[PDB]
Amino acid sequence: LRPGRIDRKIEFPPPSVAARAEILRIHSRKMNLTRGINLRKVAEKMNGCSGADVKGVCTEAGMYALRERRIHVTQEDFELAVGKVMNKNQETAISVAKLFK
Amino acid sequence: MVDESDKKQQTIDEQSQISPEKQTPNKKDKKKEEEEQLSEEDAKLKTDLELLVERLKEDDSSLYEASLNALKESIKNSTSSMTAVPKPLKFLRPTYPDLCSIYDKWTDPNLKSSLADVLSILAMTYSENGKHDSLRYRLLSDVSDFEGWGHEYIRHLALEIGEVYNDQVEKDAEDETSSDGSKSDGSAATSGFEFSKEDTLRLCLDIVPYFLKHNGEEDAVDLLLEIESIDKLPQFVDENTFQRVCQYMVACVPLLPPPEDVAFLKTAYSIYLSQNELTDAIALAVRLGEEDMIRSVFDATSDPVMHKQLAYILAAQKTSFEYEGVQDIIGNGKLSEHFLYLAKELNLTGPKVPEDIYKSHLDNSKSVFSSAGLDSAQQNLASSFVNGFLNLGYCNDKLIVDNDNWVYKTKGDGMTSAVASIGSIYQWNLDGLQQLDKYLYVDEPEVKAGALLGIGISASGVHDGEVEPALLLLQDYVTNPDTKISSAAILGLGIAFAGSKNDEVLGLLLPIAASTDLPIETAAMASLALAHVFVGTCNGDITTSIMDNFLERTAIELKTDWVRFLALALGILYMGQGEQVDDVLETISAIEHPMTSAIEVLVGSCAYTGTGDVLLIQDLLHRLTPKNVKGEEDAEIKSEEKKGKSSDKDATTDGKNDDEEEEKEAGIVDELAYAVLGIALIALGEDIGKEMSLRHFGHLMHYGNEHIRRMVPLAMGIVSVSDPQMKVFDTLTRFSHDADLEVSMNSIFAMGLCGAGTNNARLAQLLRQLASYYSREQDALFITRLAQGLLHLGKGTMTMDVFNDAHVLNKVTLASILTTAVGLVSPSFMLKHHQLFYMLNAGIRPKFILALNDEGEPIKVNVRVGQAVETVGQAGRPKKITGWITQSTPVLLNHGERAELETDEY
Amino acid sequence: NVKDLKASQRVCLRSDSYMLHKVLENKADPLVSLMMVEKVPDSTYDMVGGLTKQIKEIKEVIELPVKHPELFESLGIAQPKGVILYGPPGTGKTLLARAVAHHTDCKFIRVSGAELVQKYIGEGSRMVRELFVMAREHAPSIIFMDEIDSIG
Amino acid sequence: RCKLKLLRMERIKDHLLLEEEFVSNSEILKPFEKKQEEEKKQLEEIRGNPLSIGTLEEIIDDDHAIVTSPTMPDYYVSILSFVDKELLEPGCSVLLHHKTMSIVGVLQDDADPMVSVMKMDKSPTESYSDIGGLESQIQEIKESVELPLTHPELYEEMGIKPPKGVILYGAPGTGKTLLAKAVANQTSATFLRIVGSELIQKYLGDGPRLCRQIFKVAGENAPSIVFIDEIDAIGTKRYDSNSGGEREIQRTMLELLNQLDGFDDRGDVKVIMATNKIETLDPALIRPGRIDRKILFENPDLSTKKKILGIHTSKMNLSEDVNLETLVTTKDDLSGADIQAMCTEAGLLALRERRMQVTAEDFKQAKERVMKNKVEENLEGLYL
Amino acid sequence: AAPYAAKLKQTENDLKDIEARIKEKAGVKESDTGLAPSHLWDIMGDRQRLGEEHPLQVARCTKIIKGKYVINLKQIAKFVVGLGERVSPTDIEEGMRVGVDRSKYNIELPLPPRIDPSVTMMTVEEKPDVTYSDVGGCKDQIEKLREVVELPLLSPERFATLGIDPPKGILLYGPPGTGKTLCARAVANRTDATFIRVIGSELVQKYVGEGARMVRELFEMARTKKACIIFFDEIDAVGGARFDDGAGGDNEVQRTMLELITQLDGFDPRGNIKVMFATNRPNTLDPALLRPGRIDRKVEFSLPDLEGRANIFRIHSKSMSVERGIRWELISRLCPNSTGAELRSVCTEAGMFAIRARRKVATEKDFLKAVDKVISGYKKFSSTSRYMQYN
Ligand SMILES: Nc1ncnc2c1ncn2[C@@H]1O[C@H](COP(=O)(O)OP(=O)(O)OP(=O)(O)O)[C@@H](O)[C@H]1O
Ligand SMILES: Nc1ncnc2c1ncn2[C@@H]1O[C@H](COP(=O)(O)OP(=O)(O)OP(=O)(O)O)[C@@H](O)[C@H]1O
Ligand SMILES: Nc1ncnc2c1ncn2[C@@H]1O[C@H](COP(=O)(O)OP(=O)(O)O)[C@@H](O)[C@H]1O
Ligand SMILES: [Mg+2]
Ligand SMILES: [Mg+2]
Ligand SMILES: [Mg+2]
Repeated sequence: LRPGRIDRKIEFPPPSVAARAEILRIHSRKMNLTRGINLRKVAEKMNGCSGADVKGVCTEAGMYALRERRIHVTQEDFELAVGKVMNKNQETAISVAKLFK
Repeated sequence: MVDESDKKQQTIDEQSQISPEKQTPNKKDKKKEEEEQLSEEDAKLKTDLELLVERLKEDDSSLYEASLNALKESIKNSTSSMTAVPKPLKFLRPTYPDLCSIYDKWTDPNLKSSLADVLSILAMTYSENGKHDSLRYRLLSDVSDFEGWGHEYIRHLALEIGEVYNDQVEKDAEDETSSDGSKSDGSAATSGFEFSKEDTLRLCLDIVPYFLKHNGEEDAVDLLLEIESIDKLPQFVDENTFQRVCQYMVACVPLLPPPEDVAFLKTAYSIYLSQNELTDAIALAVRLGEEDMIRSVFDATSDPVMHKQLAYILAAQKTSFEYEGVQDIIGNGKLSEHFLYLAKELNLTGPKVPEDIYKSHLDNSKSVFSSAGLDSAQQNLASSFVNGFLNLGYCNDKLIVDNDNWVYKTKGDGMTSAVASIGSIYQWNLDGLQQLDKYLYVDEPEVKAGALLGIGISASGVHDGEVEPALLLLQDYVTNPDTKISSAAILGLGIAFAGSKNDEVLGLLLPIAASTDLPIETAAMASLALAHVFVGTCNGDITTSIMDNFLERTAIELKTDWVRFLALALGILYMGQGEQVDDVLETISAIEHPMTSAIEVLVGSCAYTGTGDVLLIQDLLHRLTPKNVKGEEDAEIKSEEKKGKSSDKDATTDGKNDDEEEEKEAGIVDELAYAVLGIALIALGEDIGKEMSLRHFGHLMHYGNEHIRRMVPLAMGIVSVSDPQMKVFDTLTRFSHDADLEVSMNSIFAMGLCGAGTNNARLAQLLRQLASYYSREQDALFITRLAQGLLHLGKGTMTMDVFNDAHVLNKVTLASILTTAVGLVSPSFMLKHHQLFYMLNAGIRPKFILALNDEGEPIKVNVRVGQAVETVGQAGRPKKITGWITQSTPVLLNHGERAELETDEY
Repeated sequence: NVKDLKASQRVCLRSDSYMLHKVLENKADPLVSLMMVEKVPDSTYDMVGGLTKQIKEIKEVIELPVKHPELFESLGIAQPKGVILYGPPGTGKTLLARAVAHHTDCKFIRVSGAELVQKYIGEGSRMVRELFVMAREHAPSIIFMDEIDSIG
Repeated sequence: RCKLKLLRMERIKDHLLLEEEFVSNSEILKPFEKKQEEEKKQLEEIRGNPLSIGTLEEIIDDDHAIVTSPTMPDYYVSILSFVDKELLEPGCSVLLHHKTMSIVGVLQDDADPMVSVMKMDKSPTESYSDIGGLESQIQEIKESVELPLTHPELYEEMGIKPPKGVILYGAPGTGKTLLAKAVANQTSATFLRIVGSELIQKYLGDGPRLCRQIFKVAGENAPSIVFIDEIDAIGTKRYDSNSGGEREIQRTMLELLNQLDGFDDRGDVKVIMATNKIETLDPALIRPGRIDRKILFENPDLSTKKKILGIHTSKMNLSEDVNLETLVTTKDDLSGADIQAMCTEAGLLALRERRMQVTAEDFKQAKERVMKNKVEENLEGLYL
Repeated sequence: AAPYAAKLKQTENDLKDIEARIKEKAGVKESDTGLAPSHLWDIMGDRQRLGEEHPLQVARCTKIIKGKYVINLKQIAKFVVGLGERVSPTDIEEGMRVGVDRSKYNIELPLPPRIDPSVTMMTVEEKPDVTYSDVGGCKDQIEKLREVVELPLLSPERFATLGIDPPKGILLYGPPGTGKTLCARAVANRTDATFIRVIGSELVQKYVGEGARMVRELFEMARTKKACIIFFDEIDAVGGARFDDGAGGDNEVQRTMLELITQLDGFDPRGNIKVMFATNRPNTLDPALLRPGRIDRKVEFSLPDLEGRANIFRIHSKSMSVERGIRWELISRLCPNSTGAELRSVCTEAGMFAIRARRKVATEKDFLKAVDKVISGYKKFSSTSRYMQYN
C-alpha cells in the first residue's frame, strides 16, 4: 500500500440488477430454456451481493431439470432454485439479518 | 463523436468529426458553379482552418483521416490549381493537413507514393506567398498532442531535407528529381528554409545542423549567425549557445570529411570570436590548425588595452595551453612588438612559468625513492634507467645521482642512456645542469653524449622566447664530427621544441634527413625531430623528408632497421592535418615495389585520419594478401619481407587510434575490443607478426585515451609474460600511469610477481623491471595524456616519441629513446593578478551525462575537494571550477580540460 | 553443430557413445509445468460481460503498454506497477485477468499461494526471481499471483 | 534531443567489430599452425569421447582424489595433472575419462538455483540523480562506497582501513532502494541484490546456510556491492512457528555478523543496507566500527521538493499553463515517492482524455487525490 | 514531434540488435584449467590409461571377521573381501574406508575413514595471519589467554613440572565490540597451530539428526590432528538455554546442544584440543558448560577502561598518517564507556574529513568531530552499558 505503486484500484461491487440478470444469462447460453423465461424477472426476485449466488441458481435449475429428465430447463426450477440457494446462504454463513444493534 | 446537429460551439466540432458540412459539401459545390464565388471561398478559408485546429486531438487515425478524405480530392477535382493561379494557390492552406492525413496516417502503397510528390510541388510554390510557412507554424507549436501529428510535422519539413540532400547525390539536381519537384535553390524554396530555421533554432537543435550540412556552405552557417547573435544571452544563455556551436562540429566530423569539415569549423570560430569567450575561439582555432585565427584573437585582446590587466595575462595563458607550442611561438613576438609589459608576458606564454608552479605542487607531493642500485652484469644497466623512471618530471634525488659508482659501470650504449636517465629526473626544469657538466668533461666520448641528451629533456620546460633553448646548446654538438655526439644532440633538440617551429631548428634538421649516403643507424633521430616540428599546424609535408626516405631504401636494405624507423617518421610528420596527407600518399605509391608498399600502409593510416571506416577494412585486406599468394602457388628478400609485415601491424592499430579521438569520443570504448581480438588472430596467422602487435596494444590504449584504465592492462599483462618480447609491459605502463598510485598499485604488485617469479633471460628481466617503475610517481605528481588537453579529441606532439617505440625489436639502443617521456600535464591552478601557485576549490565527477558534448561538461552537483590537486586523468576526467559560492568567475573554462584557471573577482 | 545448439534444448541421442543425433521435436516448458498443474483454459469478455465498466478500467494500464509502450513514453508517465482487484468473491475477479490475456497474448500464469504447482524448486521465496525470468523468456506475460492469505 | 551523434558513432564501431571477429575466426584462426595441430595430437589421447562427470569430495596428496559421482559409483581416481594439481578443490565438477576414470580436467564456473536468486536479471535503466533532491547527505555514500574503488589513492595517503558499509534510514520516499542501484552503475563492480524476505524461509536451519553463501559469492568477484533490500524484513517476518518463530529470526541475525566481518577475512565487499526499523537488529551490527557512517534522511522540505519535481517533469510534455512552483507550495514536508506518484497519475488523467500532452489540470487534480490518501488513510480526518 | 527525433528511435534499436549479434557469434564456452610446465603429460598419462590398475569402487569396513571383512560398497551392496598384496593384517580398522576392485571384490588400497566429511571441511580453513602486535583490547585479558590456550601448545614441559593436567578451555564473554575474534586471529599467526572455526548456526538442519552426525565427526577428527584450536563461534544458537515445550519446535535444535555436551566430555578427555568459546552474551550458555571443569579460567572481555581507550587509539593513530602533537588521552575523556570498535571508526571518519579538508594527515580538530558522531550514535541506540542484562 506504499504510495505510488498503486495507480489503479479495480473495485468490483456487488452486482447491479442489470448486471445480475446477465450473469444468469451467461450460464444459460449452453442450456436449453423453455421459451419465455426472463432471467431479469428472476433477478428482481434476487437481491444478491455476489454473482456466485446466481451461478448456483442456474446449476440448480439444470439439476432439477435433470431430475425430471427433460431437455428444457423449466421455469419453476428457477423459482425453486432461488429459494433453495437462499436457504444455502443461511447455511454457509448467516448474512442478511436487518437485525442490527 | 456522433452527428447530432449544431446548436452550440461544442457540437459543431462533433458534426465535423464524422462529416464536415462546411468544408466538404459547401466549398466543393461552390467551386464548380461560378468564379464569382472565389471571393467567398477566401472568407471561408479561415473557417476551414479553425475546424482543423479543434480536431487535432482525436487519437486514432480513422475519424480524422476519412473525414478530410474528399478535401484531399478537391485539390485536383475542383480547385484544379489553374483557374487563375493566384486563387487556387492561396486556397491550398486547409487542404495540406488533409493530404498528410491519407499519406502518412494511413500507409497504403498507391497513395503514399503519389502524395509524397504532391506535397513537394505545392509546398515550394506556396511558400513564395509565405502563408505556407505560417501554415506549418500553427502545427509546429500545435494545439494538443496525439498520435497523428507526431508523424505529420516531420513530413512537412522532410520535403526540404529531401531536396537539398538529393541535389548532392545526383548529377542532375534541380526539379529533374522525380520524388520532389522543388527546385534546388531558386528563391521560392529559399524563403521556406529561412522561415523554418528561426522557429527550430528557438525550440529544437535537431533539423538545424541537418539543413546546413545539406547546403555544404559556410554561407548557410553565416545566415544562422544573424538570428543567434541577438539570442546569445537573453533568449538563451552564452553557455548554451556555445554548446550548440560545438555540438554541430563534433556531430559533423564523420559527416564532413576533411575538406568540407574545415570550411565549417572556420564559421564556428567566427561565432566564438563574436561572443564573450575568446577562450573557446582559441580552442576551435587550434582545431583547424590555422595560424591566422590565433593572431586575430591575440590582437583582439591586446590592442584596445594598454594596461597590464587581466587581459594581457589572459592572452598569454590561452596560448600556453598548447604544450605543442605552435601557439607559444605566435604569441611571442606580438608581445615584444606591443612593448607595454615585456617581462611578465613572454615567460608566461613560454613553458618557463609552468616550471615555477611545479615547485609548489612538489612540496605537498614529496618525493618517492625506491630505485634499484643492485648492479652486476646487465642488472647494472637496468637499475640505472630505473632510477630515472621513478622520478620522471621535476623532482630531486641528487645524492643518489652524484654517486658515480653505478654510473660508470654501464658500458657501450648503456653509458649514453645512463646519463640521459639522470637528466629526466630534472625534466622540465632549468636547474640540475651541474650533473650533466661532470660527465661531459670525463671518460669516453659516450658519457659526454648522454649529458647532451639530458639538456634536450630538461629544455622541454624552458625554450620559447629564445632564452636558453635546446637549439642554443645543441647546434654546436651536431657540428662536432663524432656520431654519438651528433645523434644525442638532434634527438634532444626534437624533444624540446615539440610542435614549435623556428628557422634555426628547421634548417638544422634539413641537411641531414637528406643525406642517407652515410650509413648511420642513429640518424633516425634526425627525421624523428623533424616530424615533431611540423605536428600541430597545417602541414608543410616537407619534400626533403620524402626524398631521403626514398634514397635510403634504394641505397641500402643492409640495415632494414634504419629504414624501418624512417618509414614511421613520415607518418608522425604528416600529422597536423588530414587534407594534405592525401597528396603524399599518391607520391610514394607512384614508385611501386613491395618495399614501397610498406611505407604506404603507415601513410594510409594518417591519410584517412578523422573519418576512417574505410581505413579499417583496408587494414585487414593487407593481411589477406600473404594467404592469397600461397593459394596461387598451390594451383635481400629477408629485409624487404620483414619491413612489409611490421609496418602492417603498426598501421592497423594506428588507424584505430587516430580515427577514434577525432570522430566524437564515445566510440573510444568500442575500438578497444578490436585489439583484443586482433592479438588472437595475429598469433595463429604469423609468428613474426605477433612480436609487433603485443607492443602496439599498450599504446593503442594510451593514444586513444580509453575510459577503462583499471581492467585492461592488468588482464593483458599475465598472458603476455609467455609471449616473446617483454617490451610489451613497458608499453602497457604508458597508459596505466594515469593518476599515480591509483591504477599503478596493481601494476606494481602484479608485475613484481611475474618478474621475480620468472627469470628466463637477464635480457628479459631488464624490460620487466623498467615497466613497473614507470607507472608510479609520487601521489599523482603529473599525468600523461597523449591528447592536447585543450581538446581531448585533439592529438599532441610530445607523446609521439612514446608512440614511436614499438615497431622495432627491443635493444639497449632503444632504451636511450625510451628514457624520455615528455608529455607531462600541468596541475590546473588559479591565477589572479600576481600569479598564484595553487587552486581554491574544484568539483570532481566521474562522468558527464550530457548528449550535447562528447567532451562533456561537469554537472553542478559534484563532490567537493580542496585546492592544490593535479588534474586527474580518465576514469575520473570531469573537473569543475568551484568558485561561484566564493563569488568568483572563471575566465579560462575547464570541464576536465588541461586549461589552467584564472579568475576575475570584483 | 555448436551454433545450432543453445541451452535448454532437448536432443535425441544414438548411443554410439552418446553421439548427438538430432534435436528432439518436443520440450515441456518449466513455466508450463506450473500452469499445467494449475490447469487453465482461455477466456474472453463474455465470461465477464455485464459489468462493462471493468474492461475499460484495466485496459488502460495493463493492455496498452504491452501493445505500444510509445504512448507512455510520450506521456512521460512512469509505468504502472501493482494493481489491486478486490470485491465479493463471485464477481469474476480472476475471470477479468484471464480475459485480457488471450487478446494481449500474455502467458496467463495463475499462481495461487501454492507449493503444489512447483515440483522443481519447491518454495515460493526462491521462485520470485525465477518466475520473473521465465515470464521474460516467454514474454509477454501476466503473472497472476493470486494471494489468498488463508495460509496459516 | 540530438543524441544522434552518440548512437551513430557507437553503432558504427560495433558494425566493424562484428565484421572483424567473424573473419578472424574463419580460416585465419589457422588450424594449420603447428602449435594448434601438434597440440591437439596428444591432448585427445587422454581426453574423451564421453567424459563422465564427477563431483570432487576430497583430494589426496599423492596425485589422487576420491570422487563421488552424481550417477552413483565412487571412484579412486588419479589425475592426468596438466590441469595443475594445486588448482582444484572440493565442490568442483570434474572431467573423468571413459576408459578408466582419471581426472582429465576440471570444470570451473557453476550456477545453482540458490545463486539464481541473487544474480541480476536487469541492468538499471534509471541512473544517478533520478533520486535528485535530498542531496546534502549523498556525500557519505559517494565517499565510502564509490570512492575507495574509484581512487585507492586518497586512502593510501591516510593509509588505514577504508570505509566499509553504510546504512540508510529515514522515512520511506527518500529513494534508498534505487540509490543503492545507482551508485552501482558508477563503480562497475558486481552488484548482487537480495531481498530480505528471501532470507526468511519456511524451513529451519537452512536459512543461515543461504545467508552464509551470499558473501562468499561476493568476495569472489574482487569488487562487489551487495544490497540487502529491507534488512528489517529478517526481524519482523516469519512463516509457521515450528520452523520459523523467534529462533529462525535470531539465527539469521547472528549469521550475518560473521558474514559482514567475523573470522573469514574475505575480499572487498561494499555493503549497502536500507532499513527503517533499526531496533530489531543485533547490537553487534548497528554499532559504529562495522557499518561506519550511518545516514539519516528527513522528509524533503519546501526547497528540496523543487529539486525533486524537475526530475520527474522532464519526461512530461509541459504546457505553459503548468506552474511547477505551486505544485510544490501546498505540501509541507512530505515524501518524494508522493511526487513520483502524482506525475504518474497526471499522465493517467491525460490519457483519460486521450492526449499525449500533459496539461496543468491533470497535475492539479491528481494532487488532491494524492492528498486524499493522507487525509483518509486516517479516518479521523481533521485531528480530533 | 521533431524531424531528427524520428531517427533517434531507429538507431537506438539498431544498437540493441547488434549487441546480441556480437555475443552470439563470439559463442559461449566452458573454461578448462591448464599447465604450461606440462607439455608432455602422456609420459605418466598413458600408465593411468587403458588397462586395469585400477580405479576403485570405494567401500567401508563394517565388521572385522578374524582369521576377512564385511564391507558396504557405496553402491550399497555388501561383500566379504580379503587381502591383496598391498595390504597386511593390521591396516584395516572399523569404520575405515578401503578401495576394492570392481571385477572381483578384494581390498586393493586402504583409505582414510569416512566419506561423510564435506561440511566439516567447510569449517576448516587455514590460519589468518594477523599479528599479535595489533590486537583488540590492551588489558591483562589476553595474557590469561596466553596461559590457557597458547602456552601448553608451545611448551608442555612446564605443565609436566607442575604436574597438573594442562589447561584447555576458556570462555570469551561480555560486551559487544570488544575484539574477541581479533585476538583469536592474533593468536593464529603466533602459535602456528591449525585453526578450525565454527558457526554454531550452521549446525542446524531441517531434518533433525543430521547435525548430530556433524558434530561428532568434527570432534573426533580433531583429536587425530595435533595442536589445534577450535573456536566455537556463534553458539548462542546451539549452546544457549534449554527448556521443554508442549507443542513447540525448539526441541529439534536442542539435539545439537546435547551433542556438544557429550563430545567435549567424551569417554576420555580431549586429545590435545584447546577450546575457545566466544559467547557475545554471557547469558546464553548450557548449564553443563557453565560449570568450570571443562572451560578452565574464563576471562571476561569487557568494554575499554579510560586508560585502555587511550592505548587503543594510539595503535590506530600510529598506523594512521597524522601530525603528532595530538592528545589521545583527551579523546578517551569525551567518550562514555563504550565499545572498542568506536575508536576504530573515529580514524576512518577522520580520514573522510581528511579528503574534504584536502589533507594527507588527520589533525587534532577533526577527531573531535568524529568522536561526536559515534557518541550521538550510541545515544540513538543502546548497549552502551548493557550486558544483554545481568553481568
Ligand atoms: N526523494 C525522492 N526524489 C525523487 N524520486 C523519489 C524520491 N523518493 C522516492 N522516489 C521515487 O520513487 C520510486 C521508488 O522509490 P524507492 O523504492 O527507490 O524508495 P524507498 O525510499 O526505498 O521507499 P519507497 O519505495 O517506499 O518509497 C522511484 O521512482 C524513485 O525515483
Ligand atoms: N578492541 C578493539 N580494538 C580494535 N578494533 C576492534 C576492537 N573491537 C572490535 N573492533 C573492530 O570491530 C570489528 C568486528 O568485531 P568482532 O567481529 O571481533 O566482534 P566481537 O567483539 O567478537 O563482538 P560480538 O560477539 O558482539 O559480535 C573488528 O574487525 C575490529 O576492526
Ligand atoms: N461476472 C461473471 N459472469 C459470469 N459468470 C460468473 C461471473 N462471476 C462469477 N461467475 C461464475 O461464478 C463462478 C465462481 O466465481 P469465482 O471464479 O470464484 O470468482 P472470483 O474470481 O471473484 O473469486 C465461476 O466459475 C463462474 O461460473
Ligand atoms: Mg470464489
Ligand atoms: Mg521502501
Ligand atoms: Mg555472538
